[PDB]
Amino acid sequence: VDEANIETHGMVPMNRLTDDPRWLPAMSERVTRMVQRDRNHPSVIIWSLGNESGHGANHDALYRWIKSVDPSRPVQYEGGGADTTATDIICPMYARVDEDQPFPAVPKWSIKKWLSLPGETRPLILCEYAHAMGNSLGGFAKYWQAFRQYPRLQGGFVWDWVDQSLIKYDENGNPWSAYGGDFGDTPNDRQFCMNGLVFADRTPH
Amino acid sequence: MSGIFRDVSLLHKPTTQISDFHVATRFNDDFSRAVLEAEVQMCGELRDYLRVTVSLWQGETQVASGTAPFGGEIIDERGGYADRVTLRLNVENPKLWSAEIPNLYRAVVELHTADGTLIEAEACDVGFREVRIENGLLLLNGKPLLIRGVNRHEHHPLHGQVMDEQTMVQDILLMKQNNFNAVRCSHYPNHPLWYTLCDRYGLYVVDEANIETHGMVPMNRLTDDPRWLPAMSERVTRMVQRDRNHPSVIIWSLGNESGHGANHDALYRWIKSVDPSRPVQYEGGGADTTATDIICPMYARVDEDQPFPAVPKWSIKKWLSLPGETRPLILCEYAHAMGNSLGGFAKYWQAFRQYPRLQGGFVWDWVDQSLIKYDENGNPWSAYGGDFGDTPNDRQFCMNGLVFADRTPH
Amino acid sequence: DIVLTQSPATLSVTPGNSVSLSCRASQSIGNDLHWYQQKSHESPRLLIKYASQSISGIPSRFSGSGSGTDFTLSINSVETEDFGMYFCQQSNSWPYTFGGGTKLEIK
Repeated sequence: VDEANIETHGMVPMNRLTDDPRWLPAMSERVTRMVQRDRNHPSVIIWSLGNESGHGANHDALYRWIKSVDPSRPVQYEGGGADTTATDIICPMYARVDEDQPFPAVPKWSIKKWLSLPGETRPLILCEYAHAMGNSLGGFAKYWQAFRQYPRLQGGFVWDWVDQSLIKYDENGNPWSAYGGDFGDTPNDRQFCMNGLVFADRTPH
Repeated sequence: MSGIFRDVSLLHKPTTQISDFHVATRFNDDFSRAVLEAEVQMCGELRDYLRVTVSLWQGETQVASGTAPFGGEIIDERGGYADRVTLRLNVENPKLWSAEIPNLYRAVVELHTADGTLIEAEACDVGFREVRIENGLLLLNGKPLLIRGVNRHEHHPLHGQVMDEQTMVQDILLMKQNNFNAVRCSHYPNHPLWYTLCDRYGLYVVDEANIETHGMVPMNRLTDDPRWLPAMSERVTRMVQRDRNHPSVIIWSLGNESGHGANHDALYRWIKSVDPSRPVQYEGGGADTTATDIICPMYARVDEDQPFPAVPKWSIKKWLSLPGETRPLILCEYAHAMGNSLGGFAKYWQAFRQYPRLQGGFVWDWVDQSLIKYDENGNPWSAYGGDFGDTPNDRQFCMNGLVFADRTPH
Repeated sequence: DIVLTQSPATLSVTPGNSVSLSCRASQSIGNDLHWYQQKSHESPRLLIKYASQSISGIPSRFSGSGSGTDFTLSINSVETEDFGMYFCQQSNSWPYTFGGGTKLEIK
């Protein structure tokens, strides 16, 4: 799944820039160039508009652009509720199997339920699920089982591969795994950068 | 059983009379206004001095009235019906009928001459309600129902299959007391009074054709045969002609467990044409055929699938999201209440509550079909299958009610 | 419980004339109101059931009407054999209850 380099997670609301025509051009280049460059690879089967940038008119335009230019692949974008008009696939992050999380504006229905909401017909594939931070992955099987029982549940992307820890050295040139704020970095999210299934050295959790 | 088990009557009609009439109600976007539309047909000699008046009462208060003489609009190249007339009454801010509040009006249809002389009159209760499937949901007056229903047979431990007002009423009240909204006429048209009571006390009714060929192999055998088309046809058409004016009836059903045949498809289309005010349902042949507006399986589990060949029963939550599927799902029978039962009932209630397109179902069933027998000392006791030297038989299988035959609860 | 009040308590009439007897319930009982006739030294006799339903073997001159809380038993052209007591009874709710009765006498 090839994804545009666009994430404006920190704006309030999330939409703020993506809904602004003045950012349309800048955004536009992040999508178009990606496509012009990677379009000939067979491994790429889905295009994604970015991540966590809410849902703005800029997405709608860019999604249409792609569809026009390269109809060989589907487009996906999770922002703004996971099922907007800018995505060909319902692609939420952290939706539970059986329980709903109905946040205002952007709820996360139980995946089995999400599919049969009135009028809905797209396939559902989770862009992120099963947050693998530290001693984790409980319930992983529940997911696998739904995937297997419901056709329209075509799997998902676990979050994530490697721990984003970095190497630091001690008083005796001894290395150790560092994380958020360990570089006197401010402000910071500490361990939040370690959610991999494998350690930074590629040794498995 | 057998015999003359419902009433016998004599009716004396004028020579020039009302042969049929139907009612219909249309609404505006917010239900603040309705149109009552009545189509009347007559038999006999058509004389220009003939008139029809349709009046709508609400209590003692006349709400609307309309008068006209026979003769409809042009329908085709040959003209119109000279022996029909359709009136349309406007009703502002009508009180709506529902199982929650059974607002009713009275409609009077008078067939008179122009000098004011009455030839004869007919009437019926009217309930203003709109039933629609929209966007996968079944709506009543614009909101989506959640059917808390049960299947009920016409059964009396003493009288066999003869129904009486007292019994009907008892049943109704028990149901309402116990949180039921609706009933399914498993599996044939019921005694006439039934609709009237439902109309009045407030229960949604699914009216079902008297057609069940469960015992054929395969199930389809007759229903797929053009030679049975006529016979079947009459079981559907007459039901509709008779019950169509009752507000409590909100869904028509083609019968039960008769597989899925071309005869169903035709009959389903017929209904849709004739009375588009209600949806049609039929479970045979897989529960989701082309002959049903609603996925209406029997005994589908909540979470587990039962994938029988040809006619699997998916888990209800799953059934809805099968590719291409968009209809609402309401179980025609679920939670088999035979003896010490009802385990898991709550699982159902919870799905119903979490999934919109899961609009409930009909429990199976209301009363135990046990009969009264007497002993060596004129002492009564509850009898069942095979207790009458009956062969072949299904024993206890006739006892799946929520209440005992005497109407005492399980 | 449901209380049934009958009026008048006594009614005098000359054979040939018609009369109507009243029975009112303390609360709605739908159509579950029945009418009985009772003569001295005799068991009650059902005349009308469920407000207006006819009974086989009863003279046609007896008719019933009403619903909810107000009911009426009418006798078209009273005959001498009609003199006696008349009671209404409701079966809508348990316990079933009877009205206090109306005595029909010759005038």
